[PDB]
Amino acid sequence: MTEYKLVVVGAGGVGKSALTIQLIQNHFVDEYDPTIEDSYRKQVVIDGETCLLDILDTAGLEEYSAMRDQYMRTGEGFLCVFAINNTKSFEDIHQYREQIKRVKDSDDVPMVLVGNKCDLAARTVESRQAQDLARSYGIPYIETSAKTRQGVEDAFYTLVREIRQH
Amino acid sequence: SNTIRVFLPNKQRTVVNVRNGMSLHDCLMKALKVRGLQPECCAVFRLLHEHKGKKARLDWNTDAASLIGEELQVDFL
Ligand SMILES: Nc1nc2c(ncn2[C@@H]2O[C@H](COP(=O)(O)OP(=O)(O)NP(=O)(O)O)[C@@H](O)[C@H]2O)c(=O)[nH]1
Ligand SMILES: [Mg+2]
Repeated sequence: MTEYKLVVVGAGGVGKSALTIQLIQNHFVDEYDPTIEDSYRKQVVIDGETCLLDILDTAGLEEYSAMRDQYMRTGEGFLCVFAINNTKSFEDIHQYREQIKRVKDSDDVPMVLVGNKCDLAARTVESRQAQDLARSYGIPYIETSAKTRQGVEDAFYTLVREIRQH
Repeated sequence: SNTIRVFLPNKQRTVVNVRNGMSLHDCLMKALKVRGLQPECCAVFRLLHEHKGKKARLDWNTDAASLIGEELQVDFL
Protein backbone atom coordinates (compact mmCIF):
# COMPACT_ATOMS: atom_id res chain seq x y z
CA MET A 1 0.00 0.00 0.00
CA THR A 2 0.93 3.69 -0.08
CA GLU A 3 2.69 5.39 2.84
CA TYR A 4 1.92 9.10 3.21
CA LYS A 5 4.64 11.33 4.64
CA LEU A 6 3.23 14.28 6.59
CA VAL A 7 5.83 16.89 7.55
CA VAL A 8 4.54 19.41 10.08
CA VAL A 9 6.07 22.87 9.75
CA GLY A 10 5.23 25.68 12.18
CA ALA A 11 6.57 28.25 14.65
CA GLY A 12 6.90 28.10 18.43
CA GLY A 13 4.16 28.41 21.04
CA VAL A 14 1.51 27.18 18.61
CA GLY A 15 -0.17 23.78 18.60
CA LYS A 16 1.97 21.41 16.55
CA SER A 17 2.75 19.18 19.52
CA ALA A 18 -0.95 18.82 20.29
CA LEU A 19 -2.45 18.20 16.86
CA THR A 20 -0.11 15.36 15.91
CA ILE A 21 -0.67 13.91 19.38
CA GLN A 22 -4.46 14.15 19.52
CA LEU A 23 -4.72 12.10 16.32
CA ILE A 24 -2.64 9.12 17.41
CA GLN A 25 -3.42 8.99 21.13
CA ASN A 26 -6.39 11.39 21.10
CA HIS A 27 -4.92 13.49 23.92
CA PHE A 28 -4.53 17.25 24.39
CA VAL A 29 -1.18 18.46 25.73
CA ASP A 30 -0.61 21.62 27.77
CA GLU A 31 3.00 21.84 29.03
CA TYR A 32 5.26 23.59 26.52
CA ASP A 33 7.87 20.96 25.69
CA PRO A 34 10.48 22.28 23.21
CA THR A 35 10.44 19.59 20.51
CA ILE A 36 13.41 18.98 18.22
CA GLU A 37 12.80 15.96 15.97
CA ASP A 38 9.94 13.54 16.69
CA SER A 39 8.35 11.09 14.24
CA TYR A 40 4.95 9.42 14.51
CA ARG A 41 3.02 6.62 12.77
CA LYS A 42 -0.57 5.36 12.80
CA GLN A 43 -2.58 2.77 10.86
CA VAL A 44 -5.59 4.77 9.68
CA VAL A 45 -8.48 4.16 7.27
CA ILE A 46 -8.78 7.25 5.05
CA ASP A 47 -11.53 7.06 2.39
CA GLY A 48 -12.41 3.37 2.64
CA GLU A 49 -8.71 2.51 2.59
CA THR A 50 -6.52 1.29 5.45
CA CYS A 51 -3.55 3.64 5.08
CA LEU A 52 -0.59 4.86 7.14
CA LEU A 53 0.43 8.30 8.43
CA ASP A 54 4.17 8.66 9.06
CA ILE A 55 4.04 12.13 10.63
CA LEU A 56 7.16 14.15 11.46
CA ASP A 57 6.72 17.35 13.46
CA THR A 58 9.54 19.90 13.33
CA ALA A 59 11.00 22.56 15.62
CA GLY A 60 9.72 26.13 15.40
CA LEU A 61 12.82 27.47 17.13
CA GLU A 62 15.47 28.52 14.60
CA GLU A 63 18.29 26.78 16.48
CA TYR A 64 17.93 23.69 14.31
CA SER A 65 17.78 25.25 10.84
CA ALA A 66 20.34 22.87 9.34
CA MET A 67 18.64 19.50 8.90
CA ARG A 68 15.60 21.28 7.46
CA ASP A 69 16.93 20.63 3.97
CA GLN A 70 17.04 16.87 4.60
CA TYR A 71 13.49 15.62 5.23
CA MET A 72 11.77 18.40 3.29
CA ARG A 73 12.72 16.61 0.09
CA THR A 74 11.57 13.38 1.74
CA GLY A 75 8.09 14.28 2.95
CA GLU A 76 5.39 13.90 0.31
CA GLY A 77 3.15 16.57 1.84
CA PHE A 78 3.64 19.57 4.13
CA LEU A 79 1.50 21.13 6.85
CA CYS A 80 1.87 24.79 7.81
CA VAL A 81 0.54 25.06 11.37
CA PHE A 82 -0.01 28.39 13.12
CA ALA A 83 -2.42 29.95 15.61
CA ILE A 84 -4.76 32.89 14.99
CA ASN A 85 -3.80 34.26 18.41
CA ASN A 86 -0.20 34.65 17.27
CA THR A 87 0.52 37.19 14.53
CA LYS A 88 4.26 36.53 14.16
CA SER A 89 3.46 32.91 13.29
CA PHE A 90 1.20 34.17 10.50
CA GLU A 91 3.93 36.44 9.10
CA ASP A 92 6.41 33.54 8.98
CA ILE A 93 4.28 31.49 6.58
CA HIS A 94 5.81 33.35 3.61
CA GLN A 95 9.29 32.44 4.83
CA TYR A 96 8.16 28.82 5.08
CA ARG A 97 6.67 28.31 1.61
CA GLU A 98 9.63 30.03 -0.05
CA GLN A 99 11.95 27.80 1.98
CA ILE A 100 9.88 24.69 1.20
CA LYS A 101 9.76 25.60 -2.49
CA ARG A 102 13.53 26.13 -2.24
CA VAL A 103 14.03 22.45 -1.45
CA LYS A 104 11.77 20.50 -3.82
CA ASP A 105 11.77 23.21 -6.51
CA SER A 106 8.14 22.79 -7.62
CA ASP A 107 5.31 25.23 -6.90
CA ASP A 108 2.75 22.41 -6.91
CA VAL A 109 3.54 21.09 -3.43
CA PRO A 110 0.65 19.23 -1.72
CA MET A 111 0.01 21.44 1.31
CA VAL A 112 -2.82 22.70 3.52
CA LEU A 113 -3.09 25.51 6.08
CA VAL A 114 -4.07 25.08 9.74
CA GLY A 115 -5.12 27.90 12.05
CA ASN A 116 -4.90 26.21 15.44
CA LYS A 117 -6.33 27.43 18.78
CA CYS A 118 -9.71 28.57 17.43
CA ASP A 119 -11.20 27.94 20.87
CA LEU A 120 -9.60 31.10 22.28
CA ALA A 121 -10.72 34.69 21.73
CA ALA A 122 -7.34 36.28 21.00
CA ARG A 123 -8.05 36.23 17.26
CA THR A 124 -5.91 38.99 15.76
CA VAL A 125 -5.77 37.03 12.51
CA GLU A 126 -9.18 36.59 10.85
CA SER A 127 -10.26 33.80 8.50
CA ARG A 128 -10.34 35.66 5.17
CA GLN A 129 -7.16 37.41 6.30
CA ALA A 130 -5.65 33.92 6.13
CA GLN A 131 -7.78 32.70 3.22
CA ASP A 132 -6.53 35.52 0.99
CA LEU A 133 -3.00 34.40 1.85
CA ALA A 134 -3.72 30.69 1.34
CA ARG A 135 -5.36 31.58 -1.97
CA SER A 136 -2.04 32.91 -3.25
CA TYR A 137 -0.36 29.57 -2.59
CA GLY A 138 -3.41 27.75 -3.95
CA ILE A 139 -3.82 25.57 -0.88
CA PRO A 140 -6.96 25.31 1.31
CA TYR A 141 -7.33 26.68 4.84
CA ILE A 142 -8.65 24.73 7.83
CA GLU A 143 -9.33 26.14 11.30
CA THR A 144 -8.54 23.90 14.27
CA SER A 145 -8.24 23.81 18.06
CA ALA A 146 -6.15 20.99 19.54
CA LYS A 147 -7.82 21.53 22.92
CA THR A 148 -11.35 20.56 21.87
CA ARG A 149 -10.63 18.14 19.00
CA GLN A 150 -11.97 20.67 16.47
CA GLY A 151 -10.70 20.19 12.92
CA VAL A 152 -8.03 17.76 14.12
CA GLU A 153 -9.10 14.84 11.93
CA ASP A 154 -9.76 17.19 9.01
CA ALA A 155 -6.14 18.37 9.18
CA PHE A 156 -4.50 15.00 8.59
CA TYR A 157 -7.23 13.97 6.16
CA THR A 158 -7.71 16.91 3.79
CA LEU A 159 -3.92 17.10 3.47
CA VAL A 160 -3.84 13.50 2.24
CA ARG A 161 -6.50 14.50 -0.30
CA GLU A 162 -4.01 17.04 -1.65
CA ILE A 163 -1.47 14.25 -2.11
CA ARG A 164 -4.24 12.29 -3.85
CA GLN A 165 -4.46 15.04 -6.47
CA HIS A 166 -0.86 14.89 -7.72
CA SER B 1 21.88 19.51 23.56
CA ASN B 2 22.17 17.73 25.95
CA THR B 3 20.07 15.44 23.74
CA ILE B 4 19.63 11.69 23.29
CA ARG B 5 18.36 10.46 19.91
CA VAL B 6 16.06 7.58 20.80
CA PHE B 7 14.61 5.37 18.06
CA LEU B 8 11.20 3.86 18.83
CA PRO B 9 9.64 0.73 17.26
CA ASN B 10 7.41 0.76 14.15
CA LYS B 11 10.12 2.72 12.32
CA GLN B 12 9.75 5.86 14.45
CA ARG B 13 12.12 8.19 16.30
CA THR B 14 12.31 10.86 19.01
CA VAL B 15 15.01 13.15 20.40
CA VAL B 16 14.67 14.22 24.04
CA ASN B 17 16.35 16.78 26.30
CA VAL B 18 17.57 15.45 29.65
CA ARG B 19 18.10 17.44 32.85
CA ASN B 20 20.32 16.23 35.70
CA GLY B 21 18.63 14.04 38.30
CA MET B 22 16.28 12.45 35.77
CA SER B 23 16.61 8.72 35.08
CA LEU B 24 15.47 6.94 31.92
CA HIS B 25 11.96 5.99 33.02
CA ASP B 26 10.67 9.40 34.10
CA CYS B 27 11.90 11.58 31.23
CA LEU B 28 10.78 8.97 28.70
CA MET B 29 7.10 8.83 29.67
CA LYS B 30 5.43 11.59 27.65
CA ALA B 31 7.89 10.88 24.84
CA LEU B 32 6.56 7.32 24.60
CA LYS B 33 3.12 7.23 26.23
CA VAL B 34 1.80 9.32 23.34
CA ARG B 35 2.25 6.36 20.97
CA GLY B 36 0.44 3.61 22.88
CA LEU B 37 3.58 1.61 23.63
CA GLN B 38 4.00 0.72 27.31
CA PRO B 39 7.54 1.05 28.77
CA GLU B 40 7.03 -2.12 30.83
CA CYS B 41 6.82 -4.34 27.75
CA CYS B 42 9.50 -2.45 25.81
CA ALA B 43 13.27 -2.97 25.91
CA VAL B 44 16.14 -0.48 25.77
CA PHE B 45 19.41 -0.42 23.84
CA ARG B 46 22.39 1.89 23.39
CA LEU B 47 23.67 1.73 19.82
CA LEU B 48 27.44 1.25 19.96
CA HIS B 49 29.22 3.59 17.57
CA GLU B 50 32.32 1.46 17.05
CA HIS B 51 30.69 -1.57 15.41
CA LYS B 52 27.43 -0.06 14.11
CA GLY B 53 24.86 -2.84 14.38
CA LYS B 54 25.61 -4.39 17.76
CA LYS B 55 23.81 -2.58 20.59
CA ALA B 56 23.91 -3.25 24.33
CA ARG B 57 20.88 -3.59 26.61
CA LEU B 58 20.58 -1.48 29.77
CA ASP B 59 18.35 -0.92 32.79
CA TRP B 60 15.43 1.53 32.90
CA ASN B 61 16.63 2.76 36.30
CA THR B 62 19.71 4.34 34.71
CA ASP B 63 20.49 8.05 34.96
CA ALA B 64 20.20 9.14 31.33
CA ALA B 65 21.82 12.44 32.29
CA SER B 66 25.19 10.81 31.64
CA LEU B 67 24.36 9.62 28.11
CA ILE B 68 24.47 13.15 26.69
CA GLY B 69 25.41 13.20 23.01
CA GLU B 70 24.61 9.53 22.46
CA GLU B 71 21.99 7.55 20.55
CA LEU B 72 19.62 4.91 21.94
CA GLN B 73 17.23 2.31 20.51
CA VAL B 74 13.98 0.94 21.96
CA ASP B 75 12.67 -2.50 21.05
CA PHE B 76 9.51 -4.45 21.90
CA LEU B 77 9.93 -7.73 23.78
N1 LIG C 1 -5.82 27.08 24.17
C1 LIG C 1 -5.08 26.23 23.44
N2 LIG C 1 -3.79 26.09 23.72
C2 LIG C 1 -3.19 25.19 22.90
C3 LIG C 1 -3.75 24.47 21.87
N3 LIG C 1 -2.80 23.66 21.27
C4 LIG C 1 -1.70 23.91 21.92
N4 LIG C 1 -1.86 24.83 22.93
C5 LIG C 1 -0.84 25.33 23.84
O1 LIG C 1 0.30 25.71 23.10
C6 LIG C 1 1.47 25.61 23.95
C7 LIG C 1 2.60 24.96 23.17
O2 LIG C 1 2.22 23.68 22.70
P1 LIG C 1 3.12 22.92 21.66
O3 LIG C 1 2.21 22.05 20.88
O4 LIG C 1 4.20 22.28 22.43
O5 LIG C 1 3.71 23.93 20.70
P2 LIG C 1 4.76 23.54 19.66
O6 LIG C 1 4.37 24.19 18.39
O7 LIG C 1 4.87 22.07 19.68
N5 LIG C 1 6.16 24.10 20.13
P3 LIG C 1 7.48 23.78 19.32
O8 LIG C 1 7.27 24.33 17.94
O9 LIG C 1 8.61 24.60 19.91
O10 LIG C 1 7.65 22.29 19.40
C8 LIG C 1 1.04 24.85 25.20
O11 LIG C 1 0.95 25.74 26.30
C9 LIG C 1 -0.33 24.27 24.82
O12 LIG C 1 -1.20 24.17 25.92
C10 LIG C 1 -5.13 24.63 21.59
O13 LIG C 1 -5.80 24.07 20.72
N6 LIG C 1 -5.73 25.55 22.44
MG1 LIG D 1 6.70 20.62 19.00
